[PDB]
Amino acid sequence: MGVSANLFVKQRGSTTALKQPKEIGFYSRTKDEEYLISDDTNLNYYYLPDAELDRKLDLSSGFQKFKDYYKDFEDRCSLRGLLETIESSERHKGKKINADIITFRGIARKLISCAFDSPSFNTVDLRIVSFNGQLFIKEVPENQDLNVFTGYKFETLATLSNPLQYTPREVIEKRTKRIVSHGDEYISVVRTGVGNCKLILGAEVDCIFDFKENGRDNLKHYAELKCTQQVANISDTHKFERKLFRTWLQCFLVGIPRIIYGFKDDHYVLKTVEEFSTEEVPVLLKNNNPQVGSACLEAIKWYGLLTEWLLKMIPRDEDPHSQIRAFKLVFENNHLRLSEIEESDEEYSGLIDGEHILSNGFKEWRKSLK
Amino acid sequence: MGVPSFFRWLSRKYPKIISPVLEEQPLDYSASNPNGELDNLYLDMNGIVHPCSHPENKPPPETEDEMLLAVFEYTNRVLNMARPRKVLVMAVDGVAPRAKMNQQRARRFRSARDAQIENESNAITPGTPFMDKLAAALRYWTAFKLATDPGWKNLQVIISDATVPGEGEHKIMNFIRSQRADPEYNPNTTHCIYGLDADLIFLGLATHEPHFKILREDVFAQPFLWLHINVLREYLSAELWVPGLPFTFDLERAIDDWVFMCFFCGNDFLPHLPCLDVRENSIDILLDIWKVVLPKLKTYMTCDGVLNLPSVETLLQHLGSREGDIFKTRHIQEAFDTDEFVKLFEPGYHERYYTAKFHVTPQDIEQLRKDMVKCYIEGVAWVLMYYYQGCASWNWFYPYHYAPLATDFHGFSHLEIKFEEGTPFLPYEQLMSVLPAASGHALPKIFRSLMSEPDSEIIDFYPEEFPIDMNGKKMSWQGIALLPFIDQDRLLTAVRAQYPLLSDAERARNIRGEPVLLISNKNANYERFSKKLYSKENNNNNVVVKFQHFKSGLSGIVSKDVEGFELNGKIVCPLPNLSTTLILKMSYRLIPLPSRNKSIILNGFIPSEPVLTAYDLDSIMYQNIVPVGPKGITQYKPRTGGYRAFFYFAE
Ligand SMILES: [Mg+2]
Repeated sequence: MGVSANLFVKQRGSTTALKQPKEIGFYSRTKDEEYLISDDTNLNYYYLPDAELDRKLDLSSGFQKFKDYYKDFEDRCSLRGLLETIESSERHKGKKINADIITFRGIARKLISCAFDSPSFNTVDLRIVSFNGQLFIKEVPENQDLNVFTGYKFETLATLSNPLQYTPREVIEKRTKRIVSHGDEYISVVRTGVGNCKLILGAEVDCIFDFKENGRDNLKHYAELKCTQQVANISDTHKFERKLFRTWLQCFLVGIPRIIYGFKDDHYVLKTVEEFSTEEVPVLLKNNNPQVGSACLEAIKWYGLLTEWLLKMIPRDEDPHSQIRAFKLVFENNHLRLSEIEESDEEYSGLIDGEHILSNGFKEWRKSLK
Repeated sequence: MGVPSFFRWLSRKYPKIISPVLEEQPLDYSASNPNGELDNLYLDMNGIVHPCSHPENKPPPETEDEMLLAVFEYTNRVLNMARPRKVLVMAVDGVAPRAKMNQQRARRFRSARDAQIENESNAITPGTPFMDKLAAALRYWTAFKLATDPGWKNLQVIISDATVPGEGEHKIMNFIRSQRADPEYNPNTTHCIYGLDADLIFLGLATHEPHFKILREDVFAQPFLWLHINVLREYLSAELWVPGLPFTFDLERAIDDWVFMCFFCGNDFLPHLPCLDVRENSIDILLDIWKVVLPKLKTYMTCDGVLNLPSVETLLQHLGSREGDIFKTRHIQEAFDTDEFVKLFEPGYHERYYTAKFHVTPQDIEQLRKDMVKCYIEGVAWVLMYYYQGCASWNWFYPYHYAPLATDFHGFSHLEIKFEEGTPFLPYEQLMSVLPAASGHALPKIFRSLMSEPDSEIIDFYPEEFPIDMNGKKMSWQGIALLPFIDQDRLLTAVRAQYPLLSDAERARNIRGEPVLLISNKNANYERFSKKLYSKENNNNNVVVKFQHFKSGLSGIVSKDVEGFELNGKIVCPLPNLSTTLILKMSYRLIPLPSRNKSIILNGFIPSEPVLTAYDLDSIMYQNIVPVGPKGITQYKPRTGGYRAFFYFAE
């Protein structure tokens, strides 16, 4: 073990705010694990009139024909498209993009949630880290399945594959019968930062709301549509508020402006929809449940403490990308985060060093070519 | 004409649609009183050109100059009432489709018949020196306002002169619809129409933009009224309800069917069915039929401007079952010229009515009936298409002076219907089509010789006196002129033969001149537009700008004027404008529709406050000033089962 460190989960930093986010580029992932850099076939357009809420739409319908392609994937967390998108954005401007860590938004949300959620209820996974001249992070792949399907149907009912203006009327009328599928994303690449720490986050986004802008940050026009739940008794408000708080990070970390919740009655019957701006939620929580609302600036200060910790828990920032690399397991356990070198005596270390199991050859060649 | 009973039907069924125009005591930009602000305004311009050229008040204006002065005075009042904040559309009336021309021609000939009695206004058609003089004048008046009033420093103005073809009411729908097709279109722009016509109510609904208001003079009690489309949709939600439908209920489609019934039972192109005398005592009868028939159908009857003939047959069959009793009840309630129809309906109906109207032998009637029913159903389709997706054909028309009886509408369900967008007529071809020979002084008088001279190939189209046909005991002005229908191939070949004899100055104003125009005054786009279109790389204007709704609340395609306008130039009234430092103007075009327009509410529409209450709706199931614009931010109503709704429902 050439390096090791711990961080106690309830220690907190001091910086009050994130940097302003910016969109570098994007990719979409086919049903076939093909990655389409700079292509947007999978970007849905939001559409659900208020009159639809009168219809007794059922979020279970078509469950038996659900095409869950994601289970069949070879590398269910593979960063390849993000790395290739960053490559595409660097190539036409002749230099490295100065960010300290490259990762998915889900990994970042998992990390920041450690300050609040117990590891069992969090399902806090194993994580893996490596450097080349900057840090890279990957997640280790792991009735309730009908609750999973519900979100994917609700997102399918609420959207169109193309702009409403261009959609022919038959495609709207068919919509309730349409097959539902998962593992077919559109993912944006977002530059961001906390304190003096600079980042790139890959983030899935459900749909666009106003319009596409060509060759510009579309970031102010996306939304999240969230998997639905009933709210009808006072304790449901707190159960909802926890879900809302988790949802706020998930938009805020990448500057997404719109959060939409659908609400079930019971069974799988859709009853209502509500919407929030990302800027409302901290204040809305500050009024209705202060002990939850308070957690936002605690989460931001904790995210500062974390990222400084990662940049000081014996990382390497050895800038020549031809230098010998290093590789670490990361976990959250018993209110400690844990970090440990993967020694070359273990097969995983030999794999992550010598092979594409973390970072793709084309990306490694690109940065070795300066 | 005096205040139609149609408005009495509106105020009897739907009283809360009306509200007075709030008015003041000259600065343009100050916030207006009538409970909202307007982004866009649309003018039915013939709806002031006619009241100027022939007022209901006793004094006429004495000259074209005084008529134009009166038009400028009246439009100044209209804009000061409405205050459009982002765009204004002039929509001057233009060359019409054949189906319109052959109806207008009859009214035009009847006016020259009336002029012989007056010797003991036909200049207002497209292509005349008068409308050409208006097209110079109205542009100048607009440029003067944009140059001199700073309240308009952000405003855009769209000008669509009589040289641009299409009926003005149709030009407006094409404009609204092509803006509505832009992905960047703001779902909540407030809209207004000025115009005298009753049909505007149905066209407002036919946009499916719920923020529309219609501006009108009440003929009784110079006051003005708003009619809010926003409130009419609220009313129709109760009135159009039917329980137990096999397909799902949907308010946009129900409203399209109701609009279709209104155009069916009283129309500007087709003759009315003899059973269906006037809209205001007729629509409710077809609506009761629709409420009875609807649960037997596979769907709603109309779809995005397209019919379902199989369904419509069932309504017309039900109307046929009532038609005889409708004739009985009309006669019970009563308790050169050709108008004698003392045989009524009860003896033989169609078996004796047809020979009485058409002078045809009883063995031929089955063939005539089958052809007329085909033509009338094609007409009903062309009408529905015209307003929902634009004209299918400029060449199509109904071949006859009269309609079938309700008994006759069956066996057409097998049909499929087709059309071609063949090019509309030139200005002089339009004039030659509609003018009686007395008004022939409005043409270059070479063409006038073909109307009047006994050697002409086309004299049959210009009868100096003609048969006229009064109906339904209308002892009034309302008689049908039984004029011969024009063969357009014979007319157009006779007219076009004169063209090489005309001057270049007479070929001017007979060229199409198709560009609409746009004018700006240090607007948000001003430097971008100027930079490309007038400091252009080329002297020849191949350079064109497309632009999108988000930046300035308008979209379109834009290019240099053809009119000899230049960036440093200034111009004079037909009070010099100094445009050289104040204005830019451009030829303009609509962005063509990406695909067929949908009858749907667009994404991001926010409703206004509700105006009706349970006591109103329960009366239909048996007012004051009102708000305009979006009621806050949320796209969805508060409902049971929701977080933000929970605190609301618990007060
Ligand atoms: Mg979602």
